Amino acid sequence: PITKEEKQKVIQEFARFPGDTGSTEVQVALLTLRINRLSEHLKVHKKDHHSHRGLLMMVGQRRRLLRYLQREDPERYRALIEKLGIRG
Amino acid sequence: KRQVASGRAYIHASYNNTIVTITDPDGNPITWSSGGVIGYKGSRKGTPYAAQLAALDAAKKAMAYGMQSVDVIVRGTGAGREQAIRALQASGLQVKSIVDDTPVPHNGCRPKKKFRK
Amino acid sequence: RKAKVKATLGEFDLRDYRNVEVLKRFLSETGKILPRRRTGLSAKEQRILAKTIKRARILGLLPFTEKLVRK
Amino acid sequence: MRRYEVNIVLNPNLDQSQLALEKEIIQRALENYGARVEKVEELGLRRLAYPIAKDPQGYFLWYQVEMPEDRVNDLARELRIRDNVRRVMVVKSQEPFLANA
RNA sequence: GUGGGAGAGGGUGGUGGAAUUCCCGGAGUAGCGGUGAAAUGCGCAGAUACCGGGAGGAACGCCGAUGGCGAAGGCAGCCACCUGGUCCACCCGUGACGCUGAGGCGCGAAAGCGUGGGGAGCAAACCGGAUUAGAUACCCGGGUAGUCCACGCCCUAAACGAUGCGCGCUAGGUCUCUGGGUCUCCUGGGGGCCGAAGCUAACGCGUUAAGCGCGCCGCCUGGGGAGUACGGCCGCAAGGC
Ligand SMILES: [Mg+2]
Ligand SMILES: [Mg+2]
Ligand SMILES: [Mg+2]
Ligand SMILES: [Mg+2]
Ligand SMILES: [Mg+2]
Ligand SMILES: [Mg+2]
Ligand SMILES: [Mg+2]
Ligand SMILES: [Mg+2]
Ligand SMILES: [Mg+2]
Ligand SMILES: [Mg+2]
Ligand SMILES: [Mg+2]
Ligand SMILES: [Mg+2]
Ligand SMILES: [Mg+2]
Ligand SMILES: [Mg+2]
Ligand SMILES: [Mg+2]
Ligand SMILES: [Mg+2]
Ligand SMILES: [Mg+2]
Ligand SMILES: [Mg+2]
Ligand SMILES: [Mg+2]
Ligand SMILES: [Mg+2]
Ligand SMILES: [Mg+2]
Ligand SMILES: [Mg+2]
Ligand SMILES: [Mg+2]
Ligand SMILES: [Mg+2]
Ligand SMILES: [Mg+2]
Ligand SMILES: [Mg+2]
Ligand SMILES: [Mg+2]
Ligand SMILES: [Mg+2]
Ligand SMILES: [Mg+2]
Ligand SMILES: [Mg+2]
Ligand SMILES: [Mg+2]
Ligand SMILES: [Mg+2]
Ligand SMILES: [Mg+2]
Ligand SMILES: [Mg+2]
Ligand SMILES: [Mg+2]
Ligand SMILES: [Mg+2]
Ligand SMILES: [Mg+2]
Ligand SMILES: [Mg+2]
Ligand SMILES: [Mg+2]
Ligand SMILES: [Mg+2]
Ligand SMILES: [Mg+2]
Ligand SMILES: [Mg+2]
Ligand SMILES: [Mg+2]
Ligand SMILES: [Mg+2]
Ligand SMILES: [Mg+2]
Ligand SMILES: [Mg+2]
Ligand SMILES: [Mg+2]
Ligand SMILES: [Mg+2]
Ligand SMILES: [Mg+2]
Ligand SMILES: [Mg+2]
Ligand SMILES: [Mg+2]
Ligand SMILES: [Mg+2]
Ligand SMILES: [Mg+2]
Ligand SMILES: [Mg+2]
Ligand SMILES: [Mg+2]
Ligand SMILES: [Mg+2]
Ligand SMILES: [Mg+2]
Ligand SMILES: [Mg+2]
Ligand SMILES: [Mg+2]
Repeated sequence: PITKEEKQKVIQEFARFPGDTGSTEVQVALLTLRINRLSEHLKVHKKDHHSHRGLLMMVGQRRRLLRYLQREDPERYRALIEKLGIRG
Repeated sequence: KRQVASGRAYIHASYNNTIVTITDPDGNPITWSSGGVIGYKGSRKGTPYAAQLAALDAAKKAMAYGMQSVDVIVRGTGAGREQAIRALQASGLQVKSIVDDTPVPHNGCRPKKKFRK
Repeated sequence: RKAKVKATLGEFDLRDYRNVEVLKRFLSETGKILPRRRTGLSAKEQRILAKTIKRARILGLLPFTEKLVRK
Repeated sequence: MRRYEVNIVLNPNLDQSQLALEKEIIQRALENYGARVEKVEELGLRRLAYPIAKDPQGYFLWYQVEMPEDRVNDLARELRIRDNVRRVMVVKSQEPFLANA
């Protein structure tokens, strides 16, 4: 699974400031963590479909958030993307 | 001619026939009987009366082998299993205990169409 | 009206599959696991007790089946 | 690392030398699979509900351990290779859930 | 975000006992089986019943519910691992990032198809025994595909709550699962029954709406002809849209 350790690490990483937990950046980070994870899982276990749905959903949430960021502040969006390496 | 004198009595009782096997304490048969072993042929093999008669045949045939006390074990639910037990009850054989062993699965095998639903 | 298995006990770990003389209290004349009617357990309770019993059986501590005496 | 309980049920006919040897192998395996032993309860022989391996009874070992998860199955695998090992049950440790306390 | 929770949600590997069947052995002997009654069938090459040993496959009794989980299909022995969803408390973080969703893409019971395994029990087709006025069927004895597994197709259904999704609003009572609480009880989230107002052709629905509203999607337009014909798309085919 994903330990509190690793998670806290990715928050501390992407946080806009100290204490920042639920900002778009962070959310996208966490989401991408879970997605790479779940995706690695599905690379094996080609048959676990129910989990795959979860994948789809996580992907969607992430895209919506990215979409928002891009509309709002293209700067921080480009930063976020290049930082996570997502589609670019 | 073992002259056994104490043993087990298995009543296998089905909607169809009743059949009784007397055995030594290690479970090896000595004598046996059934609705068919006596006069009965068709469905008559299953009535409780046939059961009584059969248990009694097994009994007598066993006492000839010199047997005195026996432990009853009852497999299957069928007309007159209770009758066969009752027949041993006083067969002259002392019945030491009765026990119900009826096999039931934890659901292994698909039943015949007759037995499902 | 007989009595319920829970009332007849003090504190006991429902998760302890090693402990027998408590567990066997929850099996019938046969080795069947007793209904809530008889166990007096709650939903969650009963449900935990099941797995407990089962583990116990696999460990060879409690039976899957028993013969029925008299009859 | 996570925290489990390894139950071992082995041959009750075992003499002292052989029993020492099996406990030896068990310890060694536990080590090579990366587990640390927090505590052990050796109950020894006890009367089984149903016969296992033609035997009316069995010798009981219980270990509480902390070990790496991705290992655990192999551990059990290895533990069962022994001809003399009748049952092995590894279980994730849980807290007590009680009633009437 | 933090801290908890319940769960047959999913995938992988392992493992347990009951039973069936078959094989080996012991003991035993005249029948067993089966039906309304029977017969075919099986049995002196020793069956049935009983005891011990073995192989193998498939499904998991009690728990078990009126229960739970899942978007649906669906999911049930136990163990570990991998993994999805979801509920509660705190009210800490972002600051409208929302809803719906043509097409697309994915999932999709059973049966069916392809290749390769597997095959205990069951069992379309089939071979028999009976019943009947005949019996192509209902009952009985056999039995192949199939049922099981891997991978790839198929895309249907009384795929049913015959009730699209989301949010707000409108009496209560009672039982229940699962949280948190100052724990007769209050407060969340599910599952049920009865019922206010209201709705309804009626039957019924009624905070789990079939009420009162707004948003968006799908769909209907008399019964046949017909889910047929033609065309197109998909499919190895059966056939599907
Ligand atoms: Mg008969
Ligand atoms: Mg072994
Ligand atoms: Mg949260
Ligand atoms: Mg959490
Ligand atoms: Mg599950
Ligand atoms: Mg599973
Ligand atoms: Mg498995
Ligand atoms: Mg068996
Ligand atoms: Mg033989
Ligand atoms: Mg008739
Ligand atoms: Mg013959
Ligand atoms: Mg003949
Ligand atoms: Mg001869
Ligand atoms: Mg046997
Ligand atoms: Mg075979
Ligand atoms: Mg076996
Ligand atoms: Mg039930
Ligand atoms: Mg649901
Ligand atoms: Mg294991
Ligand atoms: Mg989880
Ligand atoms: Mg705030
Ligand atoms: Mg602010
Ligand atoms: Mg949607
Ligand atoms: Mg399908
Ligand atoms: Mg299928
Ligand atoms: Mg064909
Ligand atoms: Mg096939
Ligand atoms: Mg073959
Ligand atoms: Mg058959
Ligand atoms: Mg016929
Ligand atoms: Mg006909
Ligand atoms: Mg016919
Ligand atoms: Mg008929
Ligand atoms: Mg047939
Ligand atoms: Mg074929
Ligand atoms: Mg409809
Ligand atoms: Mg819709
Ligand atoms: Mg939504
Ligand atoms: Mg509470
Ligand atoms: Mg409610
Ligand atoms: Mg409630
Ligand atoms: Mg209610
Ligand atoms: Mg009214
Ligand atoms: Mg009215
Ligand atoms: Mg109502
Ligand atoms: Mg309300
Ligand atoms: Mg209406
Ligand atoms: Mg309507
Ligand atoms: Mg409306
Ligand atoms: Mg019109
Ligand atoms: Mg018309
Ligand atoms: Mg059609
Ligand atoms: Mg045309
Ligand atoms: Mg056409
Ligand atoms: Mg295609
Ligand atoms: Mg073509
Ligand atoms: Mg068709
Ligand atoms: Mg369609
Ligand atoms: Mg359609």
